[PDB]
Amino acid sequence: TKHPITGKWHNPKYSLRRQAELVKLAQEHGVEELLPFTRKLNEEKLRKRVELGL
Amino acid sequence: ITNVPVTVYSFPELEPRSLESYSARHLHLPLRRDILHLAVIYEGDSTRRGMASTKTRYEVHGSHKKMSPQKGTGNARRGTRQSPLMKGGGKTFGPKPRDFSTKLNKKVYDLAWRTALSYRYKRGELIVTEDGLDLPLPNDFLWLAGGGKLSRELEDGYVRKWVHEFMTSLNWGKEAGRTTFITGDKRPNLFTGFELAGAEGRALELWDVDVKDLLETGRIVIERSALKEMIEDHQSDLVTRGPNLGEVLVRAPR
Amino acid sequence: ASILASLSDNRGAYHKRIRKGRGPSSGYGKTAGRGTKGQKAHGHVKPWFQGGQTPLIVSHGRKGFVNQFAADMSELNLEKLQEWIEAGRIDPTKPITPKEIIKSGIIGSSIKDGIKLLGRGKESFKIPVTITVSRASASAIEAIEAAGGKIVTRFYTKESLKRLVEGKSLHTDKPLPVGKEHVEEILAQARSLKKKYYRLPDPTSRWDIEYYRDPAHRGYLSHQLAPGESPSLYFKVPTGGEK
RNA sequence: AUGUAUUAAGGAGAGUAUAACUUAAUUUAUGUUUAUGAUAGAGGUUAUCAACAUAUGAACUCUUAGAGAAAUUACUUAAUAAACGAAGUGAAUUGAAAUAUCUUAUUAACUUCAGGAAAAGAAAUCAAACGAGAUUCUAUGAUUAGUGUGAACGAAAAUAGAGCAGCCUAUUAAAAUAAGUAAAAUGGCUUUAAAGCUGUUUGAAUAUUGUGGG
RNA sequence: UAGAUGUGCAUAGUUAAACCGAUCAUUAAAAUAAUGAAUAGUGUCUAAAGUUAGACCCGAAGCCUGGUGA
RNA sequence: CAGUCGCGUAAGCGGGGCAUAGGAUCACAAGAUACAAAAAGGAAAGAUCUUGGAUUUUUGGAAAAGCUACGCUAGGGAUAA
Ligand SMILES: [K+]
Ligand SMILES: [K+]
Ligand SMILES: [K+]
Ligand SMILES: [K+]
Ligand SMILES: [K+]
Ligand SMILES: [Mg+2]
Ligand SMILES: [Mg+2]
Ligand SMILES: [Mg+2]
Ligand SMILES: [Mg+2]
Ligand SMILES: [Mg+2]
Ligand SMILES: [Mg+2]
Ligand SMILES: [Mg+2]
Ligand SMILES: [Mg+2]
Ligand SMILES: [Mg+2]
Ligand SMILES: [Mg+2]
Ligand SMILES: [Mg+2]
Ligand SMILES: [Mg+2]
Ligand SMILES: [Mg+2]
Ligand SMILES: [Mg+2]
Ligand SMILES: [Mg+2]
Ligand SMILES: [Mg+2]
Ligand SMILES: [Mg+2]
Ligand SMILES: [Mg+2]
Ligand SMILES: [Mg+2]
Ligand SMILES: [Mg+2]
Ligand SMILES: [Mg+2]
Repeated sequence: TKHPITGKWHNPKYSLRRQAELVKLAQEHGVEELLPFTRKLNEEKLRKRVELGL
Repeated sequence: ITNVPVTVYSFPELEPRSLESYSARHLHLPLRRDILHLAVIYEGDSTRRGMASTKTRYEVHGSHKKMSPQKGTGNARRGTRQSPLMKGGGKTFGPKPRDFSTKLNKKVYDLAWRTALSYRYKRGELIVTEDGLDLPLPNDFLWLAGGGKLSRELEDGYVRKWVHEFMTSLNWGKEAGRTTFITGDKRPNLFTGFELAGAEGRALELWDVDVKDLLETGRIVIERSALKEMIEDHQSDLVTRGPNLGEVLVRAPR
Repeated sequence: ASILASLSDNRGAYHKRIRKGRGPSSGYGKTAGRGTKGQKAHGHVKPWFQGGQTPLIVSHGRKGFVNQFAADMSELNLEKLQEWIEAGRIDPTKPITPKEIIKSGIIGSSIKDGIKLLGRGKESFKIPVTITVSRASASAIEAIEAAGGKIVTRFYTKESLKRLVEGKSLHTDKPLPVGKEHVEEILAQARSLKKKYYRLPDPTSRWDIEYYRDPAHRGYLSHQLAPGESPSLYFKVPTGGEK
């Protein structure tokens, strides 16, 4: 999220490691539909491969 | 015959009430002294503590200065004071804390368990009974002991007298070897009775039995459920692909 | 008398203990089998030492290299595959996959980098089966099809072969499709399973892709080729003619 | 010797009921249970013939105000060892059957700083086309990959066990997301040539709508 | 109850190595032309051993670091 | 034995010299081989075969001067006073 006043790209609140622990913890209780868009989402990982491939 | 019968008795009266059938590879194995030896000796290496320790010349206290000059004094040239040749020097190859336990194949350890269980079966020293294998202590004594009227000195003095005269009538006491009672769970009357009168036998829990404990007394008095769980946990060599394990031939006449 | 006082190991198991330095009559007395005042008596000689003469590995040198990238296949022959079916340890009616080849014991208790089907005993093999392995010899591919069976060579790794035995990955004889006309159907399947299954990897390197791209190995990527097309990703079949 | 639990500043001088400990050197009170305990008397020096639990009086001098030849002076309700930890500096014996690179060795030692522990820590991490998901401790992986003329030195992924915890609104108060920085040349360190540390001289870019590191 | 999990060795040989495979390697194309290599392992105990550790025991002169003493 | 060349009518001979007196590995360099390529496509650095430069002349392959009557230690006394 680029800051308006400072023009600096604030690092995401949850790091890519922690984003994978939320997607892995949410998928255990069937709550993966409530998390916002994440590259670690199991559906995003699969969709990106089928769409574009290697 | 492939299978061998096992008569189940009622413990107090020893009345044959049921008949079970086990395979010959469970209670009719040949007597292998070499395999029974490896197992009994494999259990002794595990119960050993092996904490003995000794100080070498590199651990004995003191300074590592040279005692006497290399030459000039006329006496034998000496180095440090912690050498084994000195009075308070260290033992070179002395004991040290290490592990004495050895290894024994699970299949060879199970064959040794069923060989010690068959050595008792063929000699008639394996007396299986029904469940609830506890000493039938008199009801009056149990009512007084639980109530608290009886002091400890009398509560113990009675258990010792009754267990001695109860085991002598059965020819199961010190005058005839001894007996070992193996039960699944801990029963107060039994385990407490053989804690005050130990000369008449002992009691053990299924998990507290070794191959050396089956061979250490005159007789083995085991429960039906205990035996079915004892031979079912030590048939690794057999169950590899079943055999008769508790097959009932004559049912208890309810 | 007592049993515990009458046990012992067979005499053939016990051997003499040689305690050196315990008298002349023992036979290992003063010198302790060391000789008389040499280097082997006072100290220790380096094992690699030859007295000064250069070793042959320094006079000739080490020959070759050790390939650290080669795959460690789990060799499987047809002579042994037929024995497991006659014994009832492998169901020939169902597809024989690495999960059922590793759990049966035919290849052993070690999961290596793959499974290759070889052609030992290919003359007495007449059981129609549907097997799937990582590789197969030329004599094992035609021996499986001569009896009326089907064989397919898929791409596996050491990690993917372990997930198949653990049930963390479902086996499939097809590669992952590519394109936007497959997302709706592939994503549909994932939700229905109601579990987190891992996907089997597809080849990425040139050699790996080419091996499973030709029909000679019955590769599962052979359907991507045209009859005149070659498996190699670089070379092409030249055209015969005068022009 | 190992394991478990608990605890986290140590010593000396002199004096004193010689089991009793501080010039008060055997203080004074509470509650409970007392032979079915706990684990119908004699006895205050002919003593402490009562254990548990909770309180309580007193507790000198030096180390340890300043000075000095510590336990003195002179004043005053002046007061904290060792081992363990991090960083800095950094050998030699030894092996290579000599010996320079190397090994011994990110060792011993010393120096500073800090706490009951410290350090480290929630990926500019590893993986390889599948994915894993902070740090620390133990074993395997591994006399392996690799390095080196050699002698020798020596990972990581992963697996198992001990513990498990995540966050910035950190349960104790911290960022308006990082510029002389990343990086380059050169001199060294570490090491496999990468990554990492560094003196000198120089010197970038701004997010997957593909900017930056590996 | 049910399913999974936890080092390893052997089951296939061959070459420097992969491909290959009861066949493989050299023969700059291949081919019985020649030559070599093919079939019970694994665990445990008792004993003797190789390797690395003080390494069967005792014994130097010396070298380095930190301190002490006029 | 395979490959393919010379000489000879032919048989056949030829893998230097009538015989006996010219050292490897490592590194480095020039050709071939198509083996492996540390995410992947290449490459670098490796691997096989052929070959070259050596008083590597201590020629099974260290880059190497002396003194000690002030000498030290461990030994032998291969005779050294
Ligand atoms: K010997
Ligand atoms: K001698
Ligand atoms: K040398
Ligand atoms: K190596
Ligand atoms: K670097
Ligand atoms: Mg010393
Ligand atoms: Mg001693
Ligand atoms: Mg033993
Ligand atoms: Mg012998
Ligand atoms: Mg002799
Ligand atoms: Mg000898
Ligand atoms: Mg000798
Ligand atoms: Mg030499
Ligand atoms: Mg002072
Ligand atoms: Mg003072
Ligand atoms: Mg390790
Ligand atoms: Mg940043
Ligand atoms: Mg830098
Ligand atoms: Mg880079
Ligand atoms: Mg960097
Ligand atoms: Mg092999
Ligand atoms: Mg590459
Ligand atoms: Mg790379
Ligand atoms: Mg020579
Ligand atoms: Mg010679
Ligand atoms: Mg002589």
